[PDB]
Amino acid sequence: EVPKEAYIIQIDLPAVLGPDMKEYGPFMAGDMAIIPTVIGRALVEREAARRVRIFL
Amino acid sequence: MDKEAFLERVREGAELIKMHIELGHTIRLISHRDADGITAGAILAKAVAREGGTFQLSIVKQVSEELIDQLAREKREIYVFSDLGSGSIELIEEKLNFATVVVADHHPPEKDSFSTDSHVLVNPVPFGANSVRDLSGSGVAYFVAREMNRKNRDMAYVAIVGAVGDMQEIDGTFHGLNLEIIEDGKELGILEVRKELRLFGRESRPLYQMLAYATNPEIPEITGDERKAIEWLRAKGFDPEMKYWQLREEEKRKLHEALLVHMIKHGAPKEAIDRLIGDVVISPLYPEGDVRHEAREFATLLNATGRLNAGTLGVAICLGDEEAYKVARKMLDDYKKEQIEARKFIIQNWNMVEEGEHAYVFYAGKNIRDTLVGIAANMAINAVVVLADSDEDENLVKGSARTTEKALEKGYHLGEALKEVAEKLGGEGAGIRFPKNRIDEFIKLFNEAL
Repeated sequence: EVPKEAYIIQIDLPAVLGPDMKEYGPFMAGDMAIIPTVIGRALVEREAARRVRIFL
Repeated sequence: MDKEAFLERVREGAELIKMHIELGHTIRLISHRDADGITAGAILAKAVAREGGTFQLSIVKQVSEELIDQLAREKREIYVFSDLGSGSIELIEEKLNFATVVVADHHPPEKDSFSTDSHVLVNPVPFGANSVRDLSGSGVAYFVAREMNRKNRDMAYVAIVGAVGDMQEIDGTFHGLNLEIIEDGKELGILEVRKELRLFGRESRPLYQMLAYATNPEIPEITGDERKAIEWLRAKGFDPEMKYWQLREEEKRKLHEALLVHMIKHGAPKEAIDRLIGDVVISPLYPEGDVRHEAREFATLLNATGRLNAGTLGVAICLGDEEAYKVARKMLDDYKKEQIEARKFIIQNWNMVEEGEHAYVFYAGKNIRDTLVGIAANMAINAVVVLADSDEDENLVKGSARTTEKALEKGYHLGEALKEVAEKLGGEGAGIRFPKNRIDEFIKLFNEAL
């Protein structure tokens, strides 16, 4: 399975294919979403996303 | 109230969501902006995440035709509306007919149900429930999540926060399906119900401010004036700088007795007096003295994050994210600072206002932000139309007008005429957005408007 986390998206973002062949997005700014970590982390370093921890 | 018939719908919607999760589909969540909607969204997001599913949640002001168009163009397999949708059953059924939709809401619905299959309306109202006291949006979200998985009962407190935000306990106690939720919380030890001063500010406010802006109920000859609150508290032997939670139980009791005596002596209505002491929901999951420790204070925090276009941050706070709480504290503090600086700026620069026959117009330029306009006008009153350059647009000016009953003495309806002027200038019309290069033309058109 593909590792994924929850994020808050800071800006508008077009849809994007993931390593699991599923489409993530498109995102309105301020959306919270579970997305594959490879994409999410890159979005965070780009400052287009923030990690959020959902304790289960 | 026919609870079984409601639970049928609940189980249906829940089953739909679980089906789409197991199919690996993205559960598209949409919820309202206030505490009820934010807590609802949190509950559903956790419900999805707990099944190892994927969601995408948006916190919106309201369901609009444009929003439904956007969601439609998204082309999802499943849309779940939380604390929204009941007034837009046809719309949703029209533009989202291609997909599974679930509406978990408690507002009086446009219809009894959706006409097509795979579209389920989870709403207690068509079963006899009272919209404003039997269950809130977060409450029905909670029912759905609980049907999805009993573990979601750990969101009970969150639900109740929403419930308090929606003022479901306006009469001092909870009713209907809310009660059920409360019991769940009690069974888990994640919430407790105290018989206490129902006012806002038991966790984060000085006693004098807790008494000062007390509404539901209001305290006669204390509500509004902080000075009289201080004097009254010092008179009865209380530390007015102390916070309510810091009081012992006996001290709280004495406060209740004193306040009740005061309200009886000053001719308060019986209803208000009966609403002074009652149910207050507390959670051991958070430290006492924390805003999240009490339902009303938590709801206040959430609403605050909602108004600042950060409803999702509030959602994260409900989900247990301490970092998000930190960021939210910083944000609210910065906002407060902006408000103070706005007051200082407008008072210091009241020499720039335009003298009108019917209104005052103060153009701040870029010095006061859009959102701070209204509260600036009020702060110019308690010491009127304020205008400011829009941060979003560039050629646009956003303005707000504030007034009192003394003006209503001779019509002077602001929102009435503001609509007219906005119509004449080519803008939306209360608050008004209009071309920055027509400000003069606005002023002349506003004095004549009244």
